[PDB]
Amino acid sequence: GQSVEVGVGTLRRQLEHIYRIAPDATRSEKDVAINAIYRQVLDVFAGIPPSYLRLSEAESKLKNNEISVREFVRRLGRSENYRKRFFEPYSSPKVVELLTKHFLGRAPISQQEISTYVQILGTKGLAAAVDAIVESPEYLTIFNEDIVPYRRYPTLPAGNYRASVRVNDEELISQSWSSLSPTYTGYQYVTR
Amino acid sequence: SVLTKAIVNADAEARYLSPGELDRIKSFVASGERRLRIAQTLTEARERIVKQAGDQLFQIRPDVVSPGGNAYGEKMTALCLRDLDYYLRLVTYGIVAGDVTPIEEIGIIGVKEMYNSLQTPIPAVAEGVRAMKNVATSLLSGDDAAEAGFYFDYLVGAMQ
Amino acid sequence: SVLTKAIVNADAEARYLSPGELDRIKSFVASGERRLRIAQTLTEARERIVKQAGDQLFQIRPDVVSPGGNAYGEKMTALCLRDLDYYLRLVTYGIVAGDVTPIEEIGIIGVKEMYNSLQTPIPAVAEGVRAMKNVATSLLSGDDAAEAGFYFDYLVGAMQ
Amino acid sequence: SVLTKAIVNADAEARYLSPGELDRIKSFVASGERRLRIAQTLTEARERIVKQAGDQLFQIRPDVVSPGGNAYGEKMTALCLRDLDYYLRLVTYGIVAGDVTPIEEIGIIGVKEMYNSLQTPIPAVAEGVRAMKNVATSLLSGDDAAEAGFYFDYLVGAMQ
Amino acid sequence: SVLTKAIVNADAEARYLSPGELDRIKSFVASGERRLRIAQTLTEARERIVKQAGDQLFQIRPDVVSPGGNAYGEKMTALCLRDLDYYLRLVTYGIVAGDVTPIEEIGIIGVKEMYNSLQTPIPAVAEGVRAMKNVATSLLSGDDAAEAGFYFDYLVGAMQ
Amino acid sequence: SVLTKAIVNADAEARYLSPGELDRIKSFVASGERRLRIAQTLTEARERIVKQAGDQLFQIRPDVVSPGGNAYGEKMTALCLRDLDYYLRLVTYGIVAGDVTPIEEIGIIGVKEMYNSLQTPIPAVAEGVRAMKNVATSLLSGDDAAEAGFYFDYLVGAMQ
Amino acid sequence: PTAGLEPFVRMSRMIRSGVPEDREEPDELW
Amino acid sequence: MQDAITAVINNYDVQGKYLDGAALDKLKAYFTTGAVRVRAAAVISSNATTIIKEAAAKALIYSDLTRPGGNMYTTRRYAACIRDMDYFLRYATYAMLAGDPSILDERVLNGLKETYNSLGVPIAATVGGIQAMKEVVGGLVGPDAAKEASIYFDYLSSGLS
Amino acid sequence: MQDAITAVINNYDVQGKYLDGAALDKLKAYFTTGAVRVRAAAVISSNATTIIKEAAAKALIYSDLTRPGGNMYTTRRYAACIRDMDYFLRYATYAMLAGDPSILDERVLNGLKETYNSLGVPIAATVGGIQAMKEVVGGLVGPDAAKEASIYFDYLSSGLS
Amino acid sequence: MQDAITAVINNYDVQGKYLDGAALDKLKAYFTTGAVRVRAAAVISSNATTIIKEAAAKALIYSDLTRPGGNMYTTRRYAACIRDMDYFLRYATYAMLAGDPSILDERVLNGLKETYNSLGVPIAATVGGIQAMKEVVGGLVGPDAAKEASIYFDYLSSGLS
Amino acid sequence: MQDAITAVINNYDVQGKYLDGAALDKLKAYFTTGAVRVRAAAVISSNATTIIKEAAAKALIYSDLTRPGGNMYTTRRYAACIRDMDYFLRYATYAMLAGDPSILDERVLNGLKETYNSLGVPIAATVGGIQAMKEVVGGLVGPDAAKEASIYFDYLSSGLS
Ligand SMILES: CCC1=C(C)/C(=C/C2=NC(=C\c3[nH]c(/C=C4\NC(=O)[C@H](C)[C@H]4CC)c(C)c3CCC(=O)O)/C(CCC(=O)O)=C2C)NC1=O
Ligand SMILES: CCC1=C(C)/C(=C/C2=NC(=C\c3[nH]c(/C=C4\NC(=O)[C@H](C)[C@H]4CC)c(C)c3CCC(=O)O)/C(CCC(=O)O)=C2C)NC1=O
Ligand SMILES: CCC1=C(C)/C(=C/C2=NC(=C\c3[nH]c(/C=C4\NC(=O)[C@H](C)[C@H]4CC)c(C)c3CCC(=O)O)/C(CCC(=O)O)=C2C)NC1=O
Ligand SMILES: CCC1=C(C)/C(=C/C2=NC(=C\c3[nH]c(/C=C4\NC(=O)[C@H](C)[C@H]4CC)c(C)c3CCC(=O)O)/C(CCC(=O)O)=C2C)NC1=O
Ligand SMILES: CCC1=C(C)/C(=C/C2=NC(=C\c3[nH]c(/C=C4\NC(=O)[C@H](C)[C@H]4CC)c(C)c3CCC(=O)O)/C(CCC(=O)O)=C2C)NC1=O
Ligand SMILES: CCC1=C(C)/C(=C/C2=NC(=C\c3[nH]c(/C=C4\NC(=O)[C@H](C)[C@H]4CC)c(C)c3CCC(=O)O)/C(CCC(=O)O)=C2C)NC1=O
Ligand SMILES: CCC1=C(C)/C(=C/C2=NC(=C\c3[nH]c(/C=C4\NC(=O)[C@H](C)[C@H]4CC)c(C)c3CCC(=O)O)/C(CCC(=O)O)=C2C)NC1=O
Ligand SMILES: CCC1=C(C)/C(=C/C2=NC(=C\c3[nH]c(/C=C4\NC(=O)[C@H](C)[C@H]4CC)c(C)c3CCC(=O)O)/C(CCC(=O)O)=C2C)NC1=O
Repeated sequence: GQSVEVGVGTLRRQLEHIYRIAPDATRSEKDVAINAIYRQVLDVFAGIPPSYLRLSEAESKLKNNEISVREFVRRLGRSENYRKRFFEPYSSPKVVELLTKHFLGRAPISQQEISTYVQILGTKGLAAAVDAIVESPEYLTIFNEDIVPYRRYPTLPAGNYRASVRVNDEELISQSWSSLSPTYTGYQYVTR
Repeated sequence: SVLTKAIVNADAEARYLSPGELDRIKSFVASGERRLRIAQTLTEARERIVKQAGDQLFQIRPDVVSPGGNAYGEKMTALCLRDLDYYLRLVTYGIVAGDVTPIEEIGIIGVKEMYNSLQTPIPAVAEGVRAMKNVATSLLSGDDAAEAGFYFDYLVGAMQ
Repeated sequence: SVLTKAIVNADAEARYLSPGELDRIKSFVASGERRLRIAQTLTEARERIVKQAGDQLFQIRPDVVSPGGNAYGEKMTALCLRDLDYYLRLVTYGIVAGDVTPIEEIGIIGVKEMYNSLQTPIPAVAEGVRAMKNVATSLLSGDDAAEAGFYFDYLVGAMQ
Repeated sequence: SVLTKAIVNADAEARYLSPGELDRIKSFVASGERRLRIAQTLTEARERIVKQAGDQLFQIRPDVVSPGGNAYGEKMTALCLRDLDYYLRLVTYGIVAGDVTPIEEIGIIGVKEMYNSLQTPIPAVAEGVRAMKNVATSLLSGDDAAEAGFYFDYLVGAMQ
Repeated sequence: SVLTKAIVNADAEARYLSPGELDRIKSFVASGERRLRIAQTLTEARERIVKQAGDQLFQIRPDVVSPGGNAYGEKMTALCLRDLDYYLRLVTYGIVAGDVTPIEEIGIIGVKEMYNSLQTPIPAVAEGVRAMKNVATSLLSGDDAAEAGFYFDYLVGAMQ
Repeated sequence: SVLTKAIVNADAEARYLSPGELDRIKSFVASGERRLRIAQTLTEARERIVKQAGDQLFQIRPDVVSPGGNAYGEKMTALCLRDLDYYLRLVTYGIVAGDVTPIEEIGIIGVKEMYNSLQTPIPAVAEGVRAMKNVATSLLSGDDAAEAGFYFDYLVGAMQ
Repeated sequence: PTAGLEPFVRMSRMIRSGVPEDREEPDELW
Repeated sequence: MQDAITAVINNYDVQGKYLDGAALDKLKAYFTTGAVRVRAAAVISSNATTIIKEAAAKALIYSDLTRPGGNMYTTRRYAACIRDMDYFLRYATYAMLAGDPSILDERVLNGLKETYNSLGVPIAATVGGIQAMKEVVGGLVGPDAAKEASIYFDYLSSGLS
Repeated sequence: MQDAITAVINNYDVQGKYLDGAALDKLKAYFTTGAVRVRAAAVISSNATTIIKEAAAKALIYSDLTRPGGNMYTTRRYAACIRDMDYFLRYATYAMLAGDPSILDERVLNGLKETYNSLGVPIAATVGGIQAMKEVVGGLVGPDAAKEASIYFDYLSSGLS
Repeated sequence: MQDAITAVINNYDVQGKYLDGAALDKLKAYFTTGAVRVRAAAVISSNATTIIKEAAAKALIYSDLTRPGGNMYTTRRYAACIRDMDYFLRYATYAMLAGDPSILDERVLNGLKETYNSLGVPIAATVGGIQAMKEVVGGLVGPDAAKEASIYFDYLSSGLS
Repeated sequence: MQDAITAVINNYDVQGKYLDGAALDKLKAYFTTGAVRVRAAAVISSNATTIIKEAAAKALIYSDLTRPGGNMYTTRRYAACIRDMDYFLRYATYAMLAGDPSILDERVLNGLKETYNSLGVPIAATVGGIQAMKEVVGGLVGPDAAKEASIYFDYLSSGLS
């Protein structure tokens, strides 16, 4: 007999949290929530950047409630720190599905969409593509003005559950973003 | 368990367990031999708490074992007493785990949709679940009866 | 506290506190009387703990009290022990609550940036805290000394 | 390079290069032979430069080369000059590229984390680089010495 | 300008200007007097330039100035040269700024929508601009004529 | 092919072919259109399959591209991928015919003796073929990927 | 001939099969 | 991506070598052709639209491709095709400025062969569209730049076939 | 993921069994070691950085790995490597608290072998980095916890090889 | 998606043909069955829940499938399964109204076989759930519509196997 | 948010004071009520729906509020209103456990008065819905806990008026 673990897990609903923020509500709570934005959006699997890219003035804008979580996420999407590390090295087709996931938690839906975003990256560039998503109906209903985005595994579109399982939490990020000094590969071993 | 719940928070914030989290694992595990012992009383009387629950349930709401009732008949009742046996089992699991993770995945998440489909009357079911508390609790010492009672009241809480 | 931490996680799944995230609170309440007592004991000997911590520190790291050292001089040393007095205070707070919570907001988040500006060697502040553990721990029963020790090792951990 | 930087901005906005971007490529390439001469001179005196930097460093910070110093000893000093040789090399790369892309990926992004692990005092590495500026700059004409100096001050800047 | 562009990129990445960014400000400002001379010459001959562009245009496209043409008639032609005067002005602005920021906000972003409404044939406006390049360029030294020419070809590019 | 194999067995017995053998031929004819299509698909991506096979190979067995390795160097590696290109070609032949036949005569009978002479490690050639299976198989539908996979595993088998 | 296979000296975004020829080794000197 | 200059820097960085005579000679060979690359880019950019129109006219339209059943039938697909053409032209102009084809691999060729197989986009017909734009480009840019522009169009087209 | 308390429940749930004597004995065997797991985690967490530093010093740096041509050459890659090290240490601490290796499979090992093959990351060298951190950990945590911490480092390292 | 009518229009559009006699005959063959399709959809829609209930009762529950170890064990998975059932019923009703199966491919079958393999969802058992709903549907809709509804349930089920 | 205990810690932290004797009296009280607050919290939770089905009955429905023109007319708005009621009950239970009303300000009252003015939601009617739930709660929880639960319902209701 199959256990509770056998179908669609049980370890993934536990692992998905919804963080909101509560304007008048503690630094620590703010921090963890803020840290999760970084983890979902720029991959950061260890969940925090060695005081990197980050958000000087970005953090004060999000807290203060000057900016709302949706907005902060949109700023984060169009930035140098992001362009380099996810669009610096990829033809026009896998960068689109990667921009999709981080911000919609998935892969491209159908062949008709490999068109809407490829033409927006075609002509208006990366910044416009980021905005196209943060403002779509799908983004809005699911995480609206203030839910930090999370991984999804959604059931519905057909084929999308298995694609989603594969794009996120099954196949990680390869390829070093920078092109500066290739890794040589003839030396697996550390004998001494 | 407490662990499954006490680690998930750790991993989600990308960190080792807190002094607090470590302390509760400590206190929890110290209450092991005893928690095991409260869950053994309840397996002893597994079919007798259930039978007794069945009766109380039908006095407080009989209509379910009547012409137009979801549990009308001998095998529509066998199924009902069987669902009460299921939930008592899950309650013993919860008590030995020290939280609901197992109880939840097995028998509350999806339970509204299941019972709505069957048009079993769910809210009658909460009362039925409540009756088991009354019987089980009369076979346990004051201290152990309370510890058990939290898990019964959880199911009653979810269920509805 | 343990309360704050439990609750904050609760409101997060739109849920009620479950039978686990109640047991920890109960443990904490019993623990709190003992926890309150340990903090009071630590508070009584504060001047001795700080001073003896300060001697233990400057033997182990004489470079901080030397020409090019952050704590070189009588009033650069006075402020250094005052900072050691600050952290002992926060450690009593952490113990009593049962959760570290407030200490983090008061004295670790931002501490790298503060001390980097002042050019204070962080890892020798971590040593000053180990030194306080050693003194404080010698004024407490084995069981209470361990319970206190977790909070000292946390601060040592956070300055890292 | 100047090329890489211009292009990446072009492609990211889905467009051909600007008059400005084209102009800087033109001014840059006109300085090619000069930039190559600046790198040659410095490559030709590399062994002299690191050492004079190394003497200037140990006078200013005799402690780094002292009991509790990161560079204390003959082979802890040998590795230290080797790191100074590394950075001079990267500075020659930067000068011929006309920007820092290469310098950055090879030796500043991650440098805080690397040296913090090794417990190397970062600001005294910045001093070693100033020391190299002083030596290298004394082997170059006024105009070429300034052009070189920008790249030295960048590295000094990034270790900060 | 070159300044605005450099700074905006600096501020957006939360940082001081790069050696590269500093270099281009320096090369740019050195060309200040020259760029100002290029704008002066063209400002000084504006009425002649617009006209010779206008002759070159109506030979190449006598239709625009024909029954079903957007510029057909004396006052539909008067407005057409006025638009050519507008763009020459913006070209002088661009040359003294060293980039297109000003040229762009004033006269290309929205230009498709404006002219589509008026039903003006965009590509023949691009021709009017080439015609102005030809005239303006014949009043400038080889080196200054090229520097000017980049800004003419930009406008020609943006109407596309 | 399937034809050659069936016939050769027929003629050896000196009797016309009989119903079964015939059934296999009929299956092969229907299969052949699909088989021809798979070979064409494999042929289209040959350069990508070989190159990515070659990377997958040298990670898994870096020793062949090392001082005492058969494929050590740029042109000892060039010939190695050329051999991988040879075997992919033979795999397309095998698929199309429906029987392995010609591939055996072309590239396995005698292969031990050839490679032993050249001192090529045979089992790492078998690995290069597995690597090609992995790449080729990711460019084919499930059903076609299996049909192709049998021929890859044959070559892997014959080098044994 | 092996000309098609030859431009495979570019490897990947950054994948070179092992050891980058002569490599300076300055540790003795330092 | 990498250009001529960073190609050399990264090749030496992995060996930890300061730039030597051979390196310095390569970089000179780039710098010495640099002004010509810039002029060529300004011609291509400013004639972009005309190059596509003349390349389509010689190699794509007036054909079964633009008729019902053809892949560039429908205004939708005709638009997608000349959109693609603009990508090729624009990126080849980047490659030629950089003096390195690496950008054509990273941002254009990677996965494109299979993308076209999956949509049904005719590969051979697309190559002719590339080699027609090259033909036009080589006329417009002149003796100075013809060979240098040409190679990155040829890089593109053997990347698909 | 699952932990010892949770695994006992799901292992029985699939059989639809009440927890029985054998189950209850297993759970006791976990609870009875619980306080020791907590103390060990507090030592590891608070010495995290020193463990990585001492593990790298014994098993990674002062070597060809950190020299030009080596995979942990460049500040970028050195940073990525000790970043990884922190993951391993941190997750092993989770596995040891949970008393179950399932999290090491779900969130660390799955696909990692091939990820390292694809980037060129030396596997054998990474295992030594794991087994050096174990060595340090086993000293710091003491008799009580040494064997229990150790196994999840050994789980990690036979997961790569 | 496409229906009967747009199937014909697009088949002629690619040839650039005005609709001819053969086309017009096909469209008539659709229009002439149209009123019956509508009535059938109103029966299915308004009996939706009962069809699922009777189909599950004949082909899924009272079995190992609903017992521990079974894929429709847990209220979670039981809910997911009858949720799926509702999709099938609802889309088959769309296909039958449209008189074209193309929507069943575009929005239901594409990737579903492998999705079920990846989760462990039993394919053969799901087909029986489809062919049981067909059985119920064919009774409820009557002689007029029985054959026409039935085919799109059969389309669904040979799409999985 | 803050509770009894962190209210005291933060009040002393801003003065940089170690906890002194009177402060410690205050912590002793909270641990004395910790048993009853927990038992009481449980009771409310499982009887929640019953409880809520008595406060509406005595303070909201059978009225103009539920009739056309009323703010809890339509199943949509009736659902929104008893949804709100559940928030109040649930948060008041948090406040009472914490022994501090600060959470009722941070996560419930802030902006709510104007939100209700903007939608037209009747404030006075909502207060009666709060004070009816208090009435029910005070019966169910008993002498031990009645006064302590009650105050956070009263905090909520003077927060709106
Ligand atoms: C709109 C078109 C569409 C369809 C059809 C669809 C199916 C679909 N079924 C799923 C899971 C599932 N499907 C079933 C189905 C069954 N279990 C059984 O034992 C029976 C044989 C069968 C019912 C007759 C179950 C039990 C799961 C849950 C697997 C898990 O636990 O992860 C999932 C994974 C995401 C989720 O759990 O919701 C999808 C996407 N998704 C779509 O977007
Ligand atoms: C990019 C332009 C920009 C500026 C300048 C900026 C300022 C700024 N200062 C803030 C807080 C603050 N600012 C200070 C500043 C000071 N404390 C003192 O006692 C001194 C008098 C003074 C330093 C000299 C402090 C202490 C806070 C924290 C207040 C709190 O605890 O909430 C906040 C609230 C969000 C946050 O905490 O980060 C902002 C937005 N934000 C911006 O986006
Ligand atoms: C930035 C680099 C980059 C490139 C090059 C690129 C190509 C590309 N071409 C596409 C489609 C296409 N490409 C063409 C191209 C042609 N049709 C023909 O018949 C000719 C042979 C050829 C033009 C010469 C057509 C017709 C489609 C549409 C296919 C469809 O209808 O789905 C698509 C699918 C998404 C979309 O429709 O926009 C991509 C991504 N995408 C990129 O990101
Ligand atoms: C562990 C999680 C879990 C539960 C709870 C579960 C319940 C469940 N209850 C069922 C039937 C049933 N359940 C009942 C129960 C009742 N009748 C009443 O009126 C009362 C309200 C109630 C008894 C208290 C009845 C009468 C049936 C038979 C209904 C039928 O056959 O149509 C069935 C279908 C029969 C079968 O194949 O087993 C399942 C799967 N399945 C699960 O996987
Ligand atoms: C069914 C969807 C569809 C349409 C409409 C379509 C139009 C279309 N019109 C074309 C040319 C043309 N179309 C026109 C049309 C006109 N000239 C004018 O001034 C008038 C405004 C207008 C007539 C009313 C002309 C003059 C050309 C030749 C342009 C050239 O060769 O440069 C061409 C290129 C020639 C070819 O290869 O066929 C196409 C593809 N293609 C399609 O797939
Ligand atoms: C090209 C980019 C790059 C750099 C810069 C780099 C530096 C680097 N410096 C190291 C050690 C070191 N570096 C120093 C340097 C210093 N000591 C001081 O006090 C001074 C502040 C400073 C000299 C100016 C010392 C003393 C060590 C030995 C530390 C140890 O062994 O613990 C090591 C470890 C030893 C090894 O395996 O090589 C590396 C990798 N690695 C790189 O890939
Ligand atoms: C949360 C679980 C998790 C793990 C463990 C993880 C590992 C991981 N290591 C990576 C790269 C890497 N990993 C290393 C590791 C090493 N280099 C060496 O020489 C040593 C043998 C070793 C350290 C002991 C290096 C150098 C790279 C960079 C490769 C590159 O330049 O692209 C990458 C590629 C993306 C990136 O560069 O960050 C991943 C995803 N990712 C994860 O999400
Ligand atoms: C237009 C949208 C809309 C609807 C439908 C609506 C229904 C509605 N039904 C109510 C009561 C009720 N509704 C019923 C209905 C039934 N009893 C049964 O057993 C049957 C299943 C069912 C009759 C078919 C009963 C018995 C009550 C009284 C319940 C009570 O007072 O506790 C009430 C509370 C009394 C009131 O204040 O009016 C409302 C608001 N309100 C709305 O705004």
